[PDB]
Amino acid sequence: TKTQRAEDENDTGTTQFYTTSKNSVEVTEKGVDAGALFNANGTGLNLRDG
Amino acid sequence: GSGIIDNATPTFDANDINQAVKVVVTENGNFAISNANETSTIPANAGAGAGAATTNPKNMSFNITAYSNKQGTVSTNDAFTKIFKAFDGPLVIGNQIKES
Amino acid sequence: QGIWVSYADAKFTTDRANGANVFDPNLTVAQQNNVIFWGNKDIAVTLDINLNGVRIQNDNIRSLDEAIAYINTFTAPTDTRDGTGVKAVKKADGSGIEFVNNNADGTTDNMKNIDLTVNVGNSAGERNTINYNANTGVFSPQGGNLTTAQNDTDWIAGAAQAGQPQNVKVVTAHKYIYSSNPVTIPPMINPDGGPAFQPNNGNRPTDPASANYWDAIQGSLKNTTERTFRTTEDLRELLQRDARYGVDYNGSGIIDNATPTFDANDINQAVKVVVTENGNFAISNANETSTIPANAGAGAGAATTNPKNMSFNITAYSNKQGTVSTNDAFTKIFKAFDGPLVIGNQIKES
Repeated sequence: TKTQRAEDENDTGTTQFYTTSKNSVEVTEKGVDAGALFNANGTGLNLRDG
Repeated sequence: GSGIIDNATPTFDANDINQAVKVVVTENGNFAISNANETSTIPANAGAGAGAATTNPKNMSFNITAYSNKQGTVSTNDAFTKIFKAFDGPLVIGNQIKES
Repeated sequence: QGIWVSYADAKFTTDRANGANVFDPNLTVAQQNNVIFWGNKDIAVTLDINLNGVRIQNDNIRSLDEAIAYINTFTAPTDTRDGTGVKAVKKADGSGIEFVNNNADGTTDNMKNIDLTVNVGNSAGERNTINYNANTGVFSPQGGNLTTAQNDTDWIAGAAQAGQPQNVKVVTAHKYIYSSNPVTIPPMINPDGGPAFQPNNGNRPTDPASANYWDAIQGSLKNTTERTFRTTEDLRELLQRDARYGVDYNGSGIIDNATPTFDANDINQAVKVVVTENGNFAISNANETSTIPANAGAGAGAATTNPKNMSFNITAYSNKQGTVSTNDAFTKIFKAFDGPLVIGNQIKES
Protein backbone atom coordinates (compact mmCIF):
# COMPACT_ATOMS: atom_id res chain seq x y z
CA THR A 1 0.00 0.00 0.00
CA LYS A 2 3.11 2.14 0.30
CA THR A 3 4.53 1.64 -3.13
CA GLN A 4 1.41 0.70 -5.01
CA ARG A 5 3.13 -1.62 -7.43
CA ALA A 6 1.66 -5.12 -7.49
CA GLU A 7 4.34 -7.52 -6.36
CA ASP A 8 2.83 -10.74 -5.11
CA GLU A 9 4.11 -12.39 -1.95
CA ASN A 10 5.24 -16.00 -1.24
CA ASP A 11 7.59 -15.94 -4.21
CA THR A 12 10.61 -16.81 -2.05
CA GLY A 13 12.29 -14.20 -4.23
CA THR A 14 11.96 -10.51 -5.09
CA THR A 15 12.40 -9.78 -1.39
CA GLN A 16 11.42 -6.22 -0.68
CA PHE A 17 12.65 -3.55 1.69
CA TYR A 18 11.55 -0.45 3.56
CA THR A 19 13.18 2.22 5.70
CA THR A 20 12.20 1.61 9.32
CA SER A 21 10.90 3.78 12.14
CA LYS A 22 14.53 4.44 12.96
CA ASN A 23 16.47 4.54 9.71
CA SER A 24 17.71 1.00 9.10
CA VAL A 25 16.59 -0.79 5.95
CA GLU A 26 14.61 -3.99 6.56
CA VAL A 27 12.55 -6.78 5.02
CA THR A 28 8.78 -6.52 4.63
CA GLU A 29 5.90 -8.48 3.08
CA LYS A 30 7.30 -12.00 3.27
CA GLY A 31 5.10 -15.00 3.98
CA VAL A 32 6.47 -17.81 6.12
CA ASP A 33 5.77 -21.55 6.25
CA ALA A 34 4.07 -21.20 9.65
CA GLY A 35 5.70 -24.51 10.47
CA ALA A 36 8.73 -22.46 11.47
CA LEU A 37 6.94 -20.24 13.96
CA PHE A 38 8.22 -19.89 17.52
CA ASN A 39 6.52 -18.12 20.43
CA ALA A 40 8.00 -15.44 22.66
CA ASN A 41 9.81 -18.10 24.68
CA GLY A 42 11.45 -19.43 21.56
CA THR A 43 9.82 -22.82 21.91
CA GLY A 44 8.63 -24.34 18.66
CA LEU A 45 4.89 -24.38 18.08
CA ASN A 46 5.72 -27.55 16.16
CA LEU A 47 2.56 -27.41 14.09
CA ARG A 48 2.10 -30.43 11.79
CA ASP A 49 -0.05 -32.27 9.27
CA GLY A 50 -3.74 -31.49 9.26
CA GLY B 1 -29.51 -15.00 13.16
CA SER B 2 -31.32 -15.69 9.89
CA GLY B 3 -30.08 -19.00 8.49
CA ILE B 4 -29.59 -20.98 5.29
CA ILE B 5 -32.96 -22.82 5.58
CA ASP B 6 -33.11 -26.26 3.91
CA ASN B 7 -31.84 -25.95 0.32
CA ALA B 8 -28.63 -24.14 -0.54
CA THR B 9 -29.96 -21.10 -2.39
CA PRO B 10 -27.62 -18.18 -1.57
CA THR B 11 -28.77 -14.55 -1.91
CA PHE B 12 -27.71 -11.02 -1.02
CA ASP B 13 -28.21 -10.07 2.63
CA ALA B 14 -28.59 -7.04 4.87
CA ASN B 15 -26.47 -8.12 6.33
CA ASP B 16 -23.84 -10.78 6.48
CA ILE B 17 -21.55 -8.09 5.14
CA ASN B 18 -19.11 -6.27 7.39
CA GLN B 19 -16.69 -4.77 4.91
CA ALA B 20 -14.71 -2.43 7.15
CA VAL B 21 -13.01 -5.26 9.03
CA LYS B 22 -9.22 -5.50 8.64
CA VAL B 23 -6.52 -8.04 9.50
CA VAL B 24 -2.89 -6.93 9.58
CA VAL B 25 0.51 -8.12 10.76
CA THR B 26 2.45 -5.59 12.85
CA GLU B 27 6.25 -5.58 12.76
CA ASN B 28 6.18 -6.71 16.38
CA GLY B 29 4.90 -9.93 14.87
CA ASN B 30 1.50 -9.67 16.48
CA PHE B 31 -1.57 -10.17 14.32
CA ALA B 32 -4.08 -7.35 14.50
CA ILE B 33 -7.80 -7.13 13.85
CA SER B 34 -9.65 -3.85 13.55
CA ASN B 35 -13.28 -2.86 13.18
CA ALA B 36 -13.62 0.67 11.82
CA ASN B 37 -16.86 2.58 12.37
CA GLU B 38 -16.67 3.63 8.73
CA THR B 39 -19.23 2.45 6.19
CA SER B 40 -18.43 0.88 2.83
CA THR B 41 -19.95 0.58 -0.63
CA ILE B 42 -20.74 -2.23 -3.06
CA PRO B 43 -20.12 -1.38 -6.72
CA ALA B 44 -22.66 -2.23 -9.39
CA ASN B 45 -23.28 -4.80 -10.54
CA ALA B 46 -21.79 -6.93 -7.77
CA GLY B 47 -24.62 -9.06 -6.46
CA ALA B 48 -27.33 -7.70 -6.03
CA GLY B 49 -27.91 -4.98 -6.09
CA ALA B 50 -28.14 -3.61 -9.62
CA GLY B 51 -26.92 -0.29 -8.24
CA ALA B 52 -24.54 0.93 -5.56
CA ALA B 53 -25.22 0.02 -1.93
CA THR B 54 -23.78 0.90 1.47
CA THR B 55 -23.22 -1.21 4.57
CA ASN B 56 -23.18 -0.33 8.26
CA PRO B 57 -20.41 -2.07 10.23
CA LYS B 58 -21.57 -4.56 12.87
CA ASN B 59 -20.16 -5.74 16.20
CA MET B 60 -18.21 -8.98 16.57
CA SER B 61 -17.39 -11.42 19.36
CA PHE B 62 -14.41 -13.66 18.66
CA ASN B 63 -14.01 -17.00 20.36
CA ILE B 64 -11.47 -19.75 19.71
CA THR B 65 -10.76 -23.42 20.48
CA ALA B 66 -8.90 -26.20 18.66
CA TYR B 67 -9.56 -28.58 15.78
CA SER B 68 -10.14 -32.31 16.22
CA ASN B 69 -11.90 -34.78 13.92
CA LYS B 70 -14.36 -37.41 15.12
CA GLN B 71 -12.88 -40.90 15.49
CA GLY B 72 -9.63 -39.45 14.22
CA THR B 73 -5.97 -39.44 15.14
CA VAL B 74 -5.10 -35.77 14.78
CA SER B 75 -3.59 -34.43 17.98
CA THR B 76 -4.53 -31.08 19.46
CA ASN B 77 -1.75 -28.49 19.19
CA ASP B 78 -2.21 -26.27 22.22
CA ALA B 79 0.74 -23.90 21.84
CA PHE B 80 -0.62 -22.54 18.56
CA THR B 81 -4.19 -22.37 19.77
CA LYS B 82 -2.92 -20.12 22.54
CA ILE B 83 -1.26 -17.49 20.39
CA PHE B 84 -4.62 -17.35 18.73
CA LYS B 85 -6.39 -17.81 22.06
CA ALA B 86 -5.57 -14.20 22.75
CA PHE B 87 -8.63 -12.97 20.76
CA ASP B 88 -11.42 -14.50 22.87
CA GLY B 89 -13.09 -11.32 24.14
CA PRO B 90 -15.83 -9.15 22.53
CA LEU B 91 -14.94 -6.49 19.94
CA VAL B 92 -17.25 -3.48 20.00
CA ILE B 93 -17.01 -1.00 17.13
CA GLY B 94 -14.28 1.49 17.96
CA ASN B 95 -10.64 2.51 17.82
CA GLN B 96 -9.36 -0.42 19.86
CA ILE B 97 -7.45 -3.08 17.95
CA LYS B 98 -6.94 -6.58 19.30
CA GLU B 99 -3.67 -8.45 18.89
CA SER B 100 -2.41 -12.03 19.09
CA GLN C 1 13.01 15.83 2.41
CA GLY C 2 11.96 19.17 3.90
CA ILE C 3 10.40 21.14 6.76
CA TRP C 4 7.04 22.63 7.70
CA VAL C 5 7.45 26.22 8.86
CA SER C 6 4.70 28.34 10.42
CA TYR C 7 5.12 32.07 10.87
CA ALA C 8 1.90 32.49 12.83
CA ASP C 9 -0.87 30.36 14.31
CA ALA C 10 -3.84 29.51 12.12
CA LYS C 11 -7.07 31.18 13.17
CA PHE C 12 -10.64 31.70 12.03
CA THR C 13 -13.90 32.71 13.61
CA THR C 14 -17.56 32.16 12.85
CA ASP C 15 -19.16 35.35 11.58
CA ARG C 16 -22.51 36.46 12.99
CA ALA C 17 -24.46 39.05 11.04
CA ASN C 18 -25.06 42.27 12.97
CA GLY C 19 -28.83 41.93 12.65
CA ALA C 20 -28.87 38.50 14.28
CA ASN C 21 -29.73 37.65 17.87
CA VAL C 22 -28.60 34.81 20.11
CA PHE C 23 -31.26 32.25 21.03
CA ASP C 24 -33.06 33.25 24.22
CA PRO C 25 -34.77 30.35 26.04
CA ASN C 26 -35.53 32.56 29.05
CA LEU C 27 -38.03 34.81 27.27
CA THR C 28 -41.62 33.85 26.50
CA VAL C 29 -42.21 35.51 23.13
CA ALA C 30 -44.64 33.42 21.09
CA GLN C 31 -42.12 33.16 18.26
CA GLN C 32 -38.53 34.30 18.20
CA ASN C 33 -37.56 35.59 14.78
CA ASN C 34 -34.37 35.00 12.86
CA VAL C 35 -32.37 34.13 15.96
CA ILE C 36 -29.33 31.91 15.78
CA PHE C 37 -29.93 28.48 17.27
CA TRP C 38 -27.71 25.69 18.57
CA GLY C 39 -30.06 22.91 19.54
CA ASN C 40 -32.26 22.39 22.54
CA LYS C 41 -33.66 19.64 24.74
CA ASP C 42 -36.64 19.80 22.43
CA ILE C 43 -34.73 20.15 19.19
CA ALA C 44 -31.71 18.40 17.70
CA VAL C 45 -29.49 20.23 15.24
CA THR C 46 -27.50 18.63 12.44
CA LEU C 47 -24.00 19.90 11.65
CA ASP C 48 -22.58 18.19 8.58
CA ILE C 49 -19.11 19.59 7.94
CA ASN C 50 -15.69 18.64 6.59
CA LEU C 51 -12.55 20.35 7.84
CA ASN C 52 -9.11 19.15 6.77
CA GLY C 53 -10.74 16.19 5.04
CA VAL C 54 -12.08 14.59 8.20
CA ARG C 55 -15.85 14.67 7.93
CA ILE C 56 -17.79 15.64 11.04
CA GLN C 57 -21.38 14.47 11.28
CA ASN C 58 -23.91 14.41 14.08
CA ASP C 59 -27.59 15.04 14.69
CA ASN C 60 -28.16 14.63 18.41
CA ILE C 61 -26.78 18.07 19.21
CA ARG C 62 -28.49 19.85 22.08
CA SER C 63 -26.17 22.76 22.75
CA LEU C 64 -23.26 24.44 21.01
CA ASP C 65 -20.80 23.12 23.57
CA GLU C 66 -21.61 19.57 22.56
CA ALA C 67 -20.64 20.62 19.07
CA ILE C 68 -17.44 22.00 20.53
CA ALA C 69 -16.60 18.77 22.28
CA TYR C 70 -17.56 16.54 19.40
CA ILE C 71 -15.41 18.65 17.11
CA ASN C 72 -12.57 18.51 19.61
CA THR C 73 -12.67 14.72 19.45
CA PHE C 74 -11.25 14.81 15.92
CA THR C 75 -8.25 16.97 16.78
CA ALA C 76 -5.85 14.03 17.07
CA PRO C 77 -5.28 10.98 14.85
CA THR C 78 -6.51 7.69 16.24
CA ASP C 79 -5.56 4.07 15.59
CA THR C 80 -7.42 4.42 12.32
CA ARG C 81 -8.93 7.78 11.44
CA ASP C 82 -6.74 10.83 10.79
CA GLY C 83 -6.75 13.80 13.13
CA THR C 84 -7.13 17.40 12.01
CA GLY C 85 -5.11 19.18 14.67
CA VAL C 86 -7.55 22.07 14.60
CA LYS C 87 -8.87 23.10 18.00
CA ALA C 88 -12.35 24.56 18.33
CA VAL C 89 -13.09 26.97 21.17
CA LYS C 90 -16.35 28.53 22.34
CA LYS C 91 -16.74 32.04 21.00
CA ALA C 92 -16.88 34.64 23.77
CA ASP C 93 -20.19 36.07 22.56
CA GLY C 94 -21.84 32.70 22.93
CA SER C 95 -22.71 33.29 19.30
CA GLY C 96 -20.60 30.63 17.63
CA ILE C 97 -17.18 29.01 17.30
CA GLU C 98 -13.60 30.28 17.32
CA PHE C 99 -11.42 27.89 15.33
CA VAL C 100 -7.73 27.96 16.19
CA ASN C 101 -4.76 25.87 15.17
CA ASN C 102 -1.28 25.87 16.65
CA ASN C 103 -0.16 23.79 13.64
CA ALA C 104 2.84 22.52 15.58
CA ASP C 105 1.56 18.97 15.57
CA GLY C 106 1.85 16.09 13.14
CA THR C 107 3.81 16.16 9.91
CA THR C 108 1.40 15.92 6.96
CA ASP C 109 -0.82 18.29 4.99
CA ASN C 110 -3.92 17.56 7.05
CA MET C 111 -2.35 18.56 10.37
CA LYS C 112 -1.35 21.98 9.11
CA ASN C 113 -3.30 25.20 8.54
CA ILE C 114 -7.08 25.57 8.61
CA ASP C 115 -9.46 24.43 5.89
CA LEU C 116 -13.20 24.03 6.23
CA THR C 117 -16.08 23.20 3.91
CA VAL C 118 -19.51 23.66 5.45
CA ASN C 119 -21.60 20.81 4.06
CA VAL C 120 -25.31 21.03 3.35
CA GLY C 121 -27.14 20.26 6.56
CA ASN C 122 -25.96 22.54 9.34
CA SER C 123 -29.07 22.84 11.42
CA ALA C 124 -26.31 24.08 13.70
CA GLY C 125 -25.98 26.77 11.05
CA GLU C 126 -28.10 28.72 13.50
CA ARG C 127 -30.66 30.65 11.47
CA ASN C 128 -34.23 29.53 12.05
CA THR C 129 -37.43 30.97 13.47
CA ILE C 130 -38.80 28.82 16.27
CA ASN C 131 -41.65 29.25 18.71
CA TYR C 132 -42.58 28.98 22.39
CA ASN C 133 -45.60 27.43 24.21
CA ALA C 134 -48.76 27.52 24.66
CA ASN C 135 -48.66 25.80 28.04
CA THR C 136 -45.86 23.41 28.93
CA GLY C 137 -42.66 24.01 26.98
CA VAL C 138 -42.26 23.73 24.11
CA PHE C 139 -39.79 25.27 21.70
CA SER C 140 -40.57 24.07 18.19
CA PRO C 141 -39.36 24.56 14.61
CA GLN C 142 -41.60 26.92 12.67
CA GLY C 143 -43.06 24.44 10.23
CA GLY C 144 -40.96 21.31 10.05
CA ASN C 145 -38.20 21.45 9.78
CA LEU C 146 -35.31 23.83 10.38
CA THR C 147 -33.62 25.20 7.26
CA THR C 148 -30.36 23.62 6.10
CA ALA C 149 -26.99 25.11 5.17
CA GLN C 150 -27.97 25.59 1.54
CA ASN C 151 -25.48 27.69 -0.40
CA ASP C 152 -24.77 29.55 2.81
CA THR C 153 -22.27 30.10 4.71
CA ASP C 154 -24.83 30.00 7.47
CA TRP C 155 -22.21 31.75 9.53
CA ILE C 156 -19.41 32.17 7.02
CA ALA C 157 -19.36 35.80 5.94
CA GLY C 158 -20.44 35.43 2.33
CA ALA C 159 -22.64 33.55 -0.13
CA ALA C 160 -21.92 31.34 -3.14
CA GLN C 161 -24.72 29.51 -4.93
CA ALA C 162 -22.44 27.83 -7.46
CA GLY C 163 -21.58 24.21 -6.79
CA GLN C 164 -20.70 22.82 -3.38
CA PRO C 165 -21.26 24.84 -0.20
CA GLN C 166 -18.72 27.61 0.32
CA ASN C 167 -15.51 27.07 2.27
CA VAL C 168 -13.19 29.54 3.96
CA LYS C 169 -9.50 28.68 3.91
CA VAL C 170 -6.58 30.37 5.63
CA VAL C 171 -2.88 29.71 5.09
CA THR C 172 -0.17 30.49 7.61
CA ALA C 173 2.29 27.61 7.29
CA HIS C 174 4.17 26.77 4.11
CA LYS C 175 6.39 23.78 3.32
CA TYR C 176 9.85 23.57 1.77
CA ILE C 177 11.65 20.73 -0.01
CA TYR C 178 15.22 19.96 -1.11
CA SER C 179 16.27 18.47 -4.46
CA SER C 180 19.68 17.53 -5.87
CA ASN C 181 18.98 19.10 -9.26
CA PRO C 182 19.68 22.79 -9.85
CA VAL C 183 16.67 25.00 -9.19
CA THR C 184 16.25 28.56 -10.40
CA ILE C 185 13.89 30.85 -8.48
CA PRO C 186 11.46 33.47 -9.82
CA PRO C 187 13.11 36.84 -9.03
CA MET C 188 11.22 39.78 -7.57
CA ILE C 189 11.76 43.36 -6.45
CA ASN C 190 13.12 44.11 -2.99
CA PRO C 191 12.77 47.47 -1.25
CA ASP C 192 16.54 47.58 -0.78
CA GLY C 193 18.96 46.67 -3.55
CA GLY C 194 18.24 45.46 -7.07
CA PRO C 195 16.23 48.53 -8.06
CA ALA C 196 13.59 49.03 -9.16
CA PHE C 197 9.89 48.87 -9.92
CA GLN C 198 8.61 50.72 -12.97
CA PRO C 199 4.82 51.01 -12.56
CA ASN C 200 3.50 50.45 -16.10
CA ASN C 201 0.59 52.90 -15.83
CA GLY C 202 -2.24 50.85 -14.37
CA ASN C 203 -1.45 47.60 -16.17
CA ARG C 204 0.55 44.99 -14.26
CA PRO C 205 2.87 43.11 -16.54
CA THR C 206 6.06 45.23 -16.41
CA ASP C 207 9.44 43.44 -16.13
CA PRO C 208 9.37 39.89 -14.72
CA ALA C 209 11.23 40.83 -11.55
CA SER C 210 8.61 43.51 -11.13
CA ALA C 211 5.84 41.31 -12.52
CA ASN C 212 6.32 38.76 -9.77
CA TYR C 213 6.39 41.64 -7.32
CA TRP C 214 3.03 42.77 -8.68
CA ASP C 215 1.34 39.41 -8.18
CA ALA C 216 3.04 39.04 -4.83
CA ILE C 217 1.05 41.88 -3.36
CA GLN C 218 -2.05 39.88 -4.05
CA GLY C 219 -2.32 36.40 -2.56
CA SER C 220 -0.11 34.66 -5.09
CA LEU C 221 2.39 33.53 -2.47
CA LYS C 222 -0.38 32.52 -0.08
CA ASN C 223 -0.81 29.42 -2.21
CA THR C 224 -0.36 26.05 -0.57
CA THR C 225 2.03 25.02 -3.33
CA GLU C 226 5.23 23.25 -2.31
CA ARG C 227 8.45 25.30 -2.47
CA THR C 228 11.68 23.67 -3.67
CA PHE C 229 15.25 24.69 -2.86
CA ARG C 230 18.86 23.60 -3.20
CA THR C 231 21.58 26.14 -2.45
CA THR C 232 21.20 27.77 0.94
CA GLU C 233 20.70 31.24 -0.49
CA ASP C 234 17.60 29.83 -2.16
CA LEU C 235 16.38 28.88 1.26
CA ARG C 236 16.97 32.21 2.95
CA GLU C 237 15.48 34.22 0.11
CA LEU C 238 12.49 31.97 -0.03
CA LEU C 239 11.91 32.13 3.72
CA GLN C 240 12.05 35.90 3.42
CA ARG C 241 9.51 35.80 0.60
CA ASP C 242 7.01 33.78 2.53
CA ALA C 243 7.64 35.63 5.76
CA ARG C 244 6.77 38.89 4.07
CA TYR C 245 3.91 38.03 1.75
CA GLY C 246 2.85 34.52 2.68
CA VAL C 247 0.69 34.66 5.81
CA ASP C 248 -2.85 35.67 6.81
CA TYR C 249 -2.08 37.51 10.06
CA ASN C 250 -5.57 39.00 10.24
CA GLY C 251 -7.32 35.65 10.44
CA SER C 252 -9.27 36.64 7.34
CA GLY C 253 -9.06 33.81 4.81
CA ILE C 254 -9.19 32.99 1.11
CA ILE C 255 -12.95 32.14 1.14
CA ASP C 256 -14.10 29.65 -1.53
CA ASN C 257 -12.82 30.81 -4.93
CA ALA C 258 -9.23 31.87 -5.49
CA THR C 259 -9.63 35.60 -6.10
CA PRO C 260 -6.54 37.32 -4.64
CA THR C 261 -6.59 41.01 -3.66
CA PHE C 262 -4.54 43.60 -1.77
CA ASP C 263 -4.72 43.34 2.01
CA ALA C 264 -4.19 45.41 5.14
CA ASN C 265 -2.46 43.36 5.94
CA ASP C 266 -0.72 40.20 4.93
CA ILE C 267 2.24 42.46 4.31
CA ASN C 268 5.13 42.68 6.76
CA GLN C 269 7.85 44.22 4.66
CA ALA C 270 10.45 45.03 7.32
CA VAL C 271 11.27 41.37 7.98
CA LYS C 272 14.82 40.27 7.14
CA VAL C 273 16.67 36.96 6.83
CA VAL C 274 20.47 36.96 6.89
CA VAL C 275 23.39 34.56 7.25
CA THR C 276 26.00 35.61 9.83
CA GLU C 277 29.63 34.61 9.35
CA ASN C 278 29.27 32.38 12.39
CA GLY C 279 27.10 30.34 10.06
CA ASN C 280 23.93 30.95 12.01
CA PHE C 281 20.83 32.06 10.15
CA ALA C 282 19.24 35.22 11.50
CA ILE C 283 15.74 36.64 11.35
CA SER C 284 14.92 40.19 12.33
CA ASN C 285 11.73 42.20 12.69
CA ALA C 286 12.42 45.93 12.59
CA ASN C 287 9.88 48.33 14.07
CA GLU C 288 10.34 50.47 10.98
CA THR C 289 7.53 50.97 8.48
CA SER C 290 7.82 50.49 4.73
CA THR C 291 6.25 51.81 1.53
CA ILE C 292 4.66 50.33 -1.57
CA PRO C 293 5.47 52.18 -4.80
CA ALA C 294 2.77 53.00 -7.32
CA ASN C 295 1.42 51.25 -9.17
CA ALA C 296 2.25 47.99 -7.42
CA GLY C 297 -1.06 46.39 -6.58
CA ALA C 298 -3.26 48.19 -5.46
CA GLY C 299 -3.02 50.82 -4.56
CA ALA C 300 -2.87 53.32 -7.41
CA GLY C 301 -0.73 55.51 -5.17
CA ALA C 302 1.92 55.05 -2.49
CA ALA C 303 1.03 53.18 0.69
CA THR C 304 2.69 52.41 4.02
CA THR C 305 2.64 49.31 6.19
CA ASN C 306 2.96 48.83 9.94
CA PRO C 307 5.12 45.84 10.93
CA LYS C 308 3.31 43.01 12.72
CA ASN C 309 4.34 40.42 15.32
CA MET C 310 5.26 36.85 14.41
CA SER C 311 5.37 33.48 16.15
CA PHE C 312 7.56 30.90 14.45
CA ASN C 313 6.99 27.21 14.92
CA ILE C 314 8.62 24.27 13.15
CA THR C 315 8.24 20.52 12.60
CA ALA C 316 9.20 18.13 9.80
CA TYR C 317 7.86 17.14 6.38
CA SER C 318 6.22 13.79 5.65
CA ASN C 319 3.81 12.83 2.87
CA LYS C 320 0.70 10.72 3.40
CA GLN C 321 1.10 7.06 2.46
CA GLY C 322 4.62 7.92 1.39
CA THR C 323 8.13 6.62 1.87
CA VAL C 324 10.03 9.82 2.64
CA SER C 325 11.89 9.52 5.92
CA THR C 326 11.98 12.28 8.50
CA ASN C 327 15.38 13.95 8.79
CA ASP C 328 15.61 15.04 12.41
CA ALA C 329 19.12 16.50 12.51
CA PHE C 330 18.18 19.22 10.02
CA THR C 331 14.83 19.93 11.59
CA LYS C 332 16.72 20.65 14.78
CA ILE C 333 19.05 23.31 13.44
CA PHE C 334 15.86 24.91 12.28
CA LYS C 335 14.06 23.84 15.45
CA ALA C 336 15.89 26.63 17.19
CA PHE C 337 13.31 29.25 16.04
CA ASP C 338 10.21 27.90 17.81
CA GLY C 339 9.54 30.78 20.22
CA PRO C 340 7.54 34.03 19.71
CA LEU C 341 9.14 37.06 18.04
CA VAL C 342 7.80 40.38 19.32
CA ILE C 343 8.73 43.53 17.40
CA GLY C 344 12.08 44.75 18.70
CA ASN C 345 15.86 44.73 18.52
CA GLN C 346 16.24 41.05 19.35
CA ILE C 347 17.28 38.79 16.49
CA LYS C 348 16.76 35.04 16.56
CA GLU C 349 19.35 32.62 15.22
CA SER C 350 19.53 28.99 14.11
